[PDB]
Amino acid sequence: PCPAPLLGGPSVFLFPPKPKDTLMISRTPEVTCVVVDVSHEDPEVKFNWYVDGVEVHNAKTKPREEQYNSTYRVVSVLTVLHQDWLNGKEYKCKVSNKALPAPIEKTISKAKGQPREPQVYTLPPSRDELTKNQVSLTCLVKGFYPSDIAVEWESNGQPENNYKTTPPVLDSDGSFFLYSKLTVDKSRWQQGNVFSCSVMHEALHNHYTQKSLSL
Amino acid sequence: CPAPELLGGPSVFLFPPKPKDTLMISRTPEVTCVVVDVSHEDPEVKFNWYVDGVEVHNAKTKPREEQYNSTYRVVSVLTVLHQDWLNGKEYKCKVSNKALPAPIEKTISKAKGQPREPQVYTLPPSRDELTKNQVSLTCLVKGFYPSDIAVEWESNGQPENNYKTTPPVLDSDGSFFLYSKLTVDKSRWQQGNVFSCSVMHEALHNHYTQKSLSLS
Amino acid sequence: TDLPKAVVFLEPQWYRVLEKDSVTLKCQQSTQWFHNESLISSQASSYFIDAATVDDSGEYRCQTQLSTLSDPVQLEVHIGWLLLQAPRWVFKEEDPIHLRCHSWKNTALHKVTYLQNGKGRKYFHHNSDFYIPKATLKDSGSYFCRGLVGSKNVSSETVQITITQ
Ligand SMILES: *[C@@H]1O[C@H](CO)[C@@H](O[C@@H]2O[C@H](CO)[C@@H](O[C@@H]3O[C@H](CO[C@H]4O[C@H](CO)[C@@H](O)[C@H](O)[C@@H]4O[C@@H]4O[C@H](CO)[C@@H](O[C@@H]5O[C@H](CO)[C@H](O)[C@H](O)[C@H]5O)[C@H](O)[C@H]4NC(C)=O)[C@@H](O)[C@H](O[C@H]4O[C@H](CO)[C@@H](O)[C@H](O)[C@@H]4O[C@@H]4O[C@H](CO)[C@@H](O)[C@H](O)[C@H]4NC(C)=O)[C@@H]3O)[C@H](O)[C@H]2NC(C)=O)[C@H](O)[C@H]1NC(C)=O
Ligand SMILES: *[C@@H]1O[C@H](CO)[C@@H](O[C@@H]2O[C@H](CO)[C@@H](O[C@@H]3O[C@H](CO[C@H]4O[C@H](CO)[C@@H](O)[C@H](O)[C@@H]4O[C@@H]4O[C@H](CO)[C@@H](O[C@@H]5O[C@H](CO)[C@H](O)[C@H](O)[C@H]5O)[C@H](O)[C@H]4NC(C)=O)[C@@H](O)[C@H](O[C@H]4O[C@H](CO)[C@@H](O)[C@H](O)[C@@H]4O[C@@H]4O[C@H](CO)[C@@H](O)[C@H](O)[C@H]4NC(C)=O)[C@@H]3O)[C@H](O)[C@H]2NC(C)=O)[C@H](O)[C@H]1NC(C)=O
Ligand code: NA
Ligand code: NA
Ligand code: NA
Ligand code: NA
Ligand code: NA
Ligand code: NA
Ligand code: NA
Ligand code: NA
Ligand code: NA
Repeated sequence: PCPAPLLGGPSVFLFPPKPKDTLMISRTPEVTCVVVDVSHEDPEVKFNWYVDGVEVHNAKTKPREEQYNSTYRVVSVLTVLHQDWLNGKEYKCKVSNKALPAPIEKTISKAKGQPREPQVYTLPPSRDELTKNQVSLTCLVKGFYPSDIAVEWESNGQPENNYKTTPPVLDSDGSFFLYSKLTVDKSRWQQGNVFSCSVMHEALHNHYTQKSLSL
Repeated sequence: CPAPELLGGPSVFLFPPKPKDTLMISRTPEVTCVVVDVSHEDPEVKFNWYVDGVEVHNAKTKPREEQYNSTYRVVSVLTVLHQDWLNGKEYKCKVSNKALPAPIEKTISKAKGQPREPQVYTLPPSRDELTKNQVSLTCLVKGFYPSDIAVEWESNGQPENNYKTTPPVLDSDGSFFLYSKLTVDKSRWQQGNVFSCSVMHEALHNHYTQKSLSLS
Repeated sequence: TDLPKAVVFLEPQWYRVLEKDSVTLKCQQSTQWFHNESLISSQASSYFIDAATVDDSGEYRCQTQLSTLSDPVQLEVHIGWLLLQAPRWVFKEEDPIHLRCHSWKNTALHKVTYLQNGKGRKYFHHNSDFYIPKATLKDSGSYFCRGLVGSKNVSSETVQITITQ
């Protein structure tokens, strides 16, 4: 297959919903079609949206905004049904503008391939780290496919957000893993506080599991 | 395929040596200058190399390789001294080609920033995993700068093969961290074998440290 | 020495050019040409530089049979992808400002921006000249242009525009 690219007009980028939005029913997932490099001379952009080739009419197009570089950017947002997205339907965005010799079409859908359930394991701090002021709580998330996932940490009630998560790494068996690291003051760990790693993924039962870790 | 318009002419990408190559004297670190979008019409490529502005002559230019898109790719490789690279010398590849108005110059050197020593922590399998036929031995390596690092594993002092290591992640204090995971058959763990996470980094004493892990 | 002063004119009017540009120096019939004070052409009225190279830069002067040695013209031949040209760099309030983003060998240049003090002033899908009809004080500052030659992103060195009061 040969690469056929295009030259000197507006460009289009189509972005998927966030994983957490498709996976928790009360959240609102969105596909986003962004048009950049719109001139002042031909600023008007038209969007047509399709879900598996059938045109839909519920998309919210925003006003155009002039960028720092003096081009216009325009964004159209389409609300998706959770089940549509997870059943693999294709969302197409078609963009029309007078500086395009023809409309630009982009298509996006959920990652293909056989899903694999994540296995989620929490690991306490190394004995050798307890000599520091701050300690590291580890959540290992392995065996998952596709790579789309959300991992978050919580402490008692609330979200703990002094953590960082690695990207997904392709493992030797063709599934993915990642690690997430929560840093907490050693006193909070030694006083018996319960820390929980929450994971959301399409191949968990109810798209959710939670593992906790205490002293 | 149809040969495309390359109005821009060539492009040049310049790659550092591998972290392990600069840290082990038995290995040979290289800088790699890669020239892409070389045309059939103007195929000739010249290379000039400089170390802190001093031209050097010990680069090895590999021969043209045609690509699937009907462009040439050309690679020049310069061996560097471990200590030159680690002390911050600048390597410049200059790439001449008649489709360009001027030669392209890229320069690379190691990450600047105050070095910081990796703290290395081994973590056994979660109790929950122990119900599986394979288990996961974890090595956390945190607090290090620069991001250039290499990690390996051993069992009773002989190298293991089935491990994967994450890319380095920027932590909240501007240092880096990563985890490395080795997968072993549960029996190897329960049998009391001694595993090791080995870490190589410029801020470690002798560029090396080993941390062990096993069951009691 | 009781005569008039001759004058050098360039076509096109760009005093700053790229290599491989054509330039034509003209003198307003035995017409002599001077380049860095060395004599170049004995009689011809215009001096054609077909494919400019860095050595063509410098001071040009001329005289004719019945006129005196001209004031000098500095010609500047640059090396690179992009050169931002203007008839001059000093404008008074309400003067037109004409800027050209000139590519090497007139290579086609798409997604072009002219910037003023680091910020977008004008974008074009295909290369065009930037005309400001009526200069104000707000047009003063450093300018450059940039764009894509194929998929390669290229930009010009900066140039200073002063607006006078
Ligand atoms: C003038 O000024 C403009 C600057 O404003 C400038 O516009 C930029 O132009 C760039 C092109 O020149 C364009 O570059 C692309 O960037 C892509 C990533 O964009 C995200 O990340 C950027 C930061 O890295 C952000 O700045 C962007 O805004 C964007 O951020 C994301 O935005 C989406 C939608 O808003 C958002 O998702 C939505 O979030 C909401 C809540 O906000 C909900 O969660 C919704 O549910 C959800 O839908 C994201 O959260 C948000 N993420 C953030 C902020 O992090 C990048 O992907 C592009 O790269 C691909 O294409 C290029 C071709 O140019 C390839 O070279 C490259 O290989 C990439 O290839 C892709 O790889 C994919 C997988 O890896 C593969 O699947 C694809 O097939 C493949 N793509 C293709 C096409 O084949 C690209 O670099 C940039 O986004 C523009 N910026 C903005 C702000 O619009 C303009 O260029 C300037 N003009 C001139 C003349 O100078
Ligand atoms: C026709 O076909 C051609 C063949 O594919 C095609 O060529 C490609 O052109 C691309 C540009 O269009 C080019 O893309 C760049 O890729 C960079 C990464 O390249 C590495 O990884 C790729 C896979 O991800 C491989 O395909 C590459 O070959 C390359 O792999 C590396 O190879 C080296 C050298 O051999 C190796 O190091 C050496 O390893 C050996 C072992 O063999 C020894 O150990 C030596 O000691 C050691 O030196 C690496 O390990 C190996 N890595 C891997 C992972 O395999 C990427 O860095 C580039 O990104 C920059 O440029 C774009 C602009 O295009 C920016 O948008 C981007 O952010 C990056 O640039 C930033 O901004 C500056 C401007 O460039 C830059 O100065 C900054 O530093 C930078 N900022 C950062 C990094 O934060 C870029 O995407 C691709 O490599 C080409 N493929 C090749 C050469 O195979 C050509 O385009 C086609 N023509 C058409 C369609 O017209
Ligand atoms: Na437009
Ligand atoms: Na889908
Ligand atoms: Na730890
Ligand atoms: Na830990
Ligand atoms: Na605790
Ligand atoms: Na260096
Ligand atoms: Na484990
Ligand atoms: Na583990
Ligand atoms: Na053991």
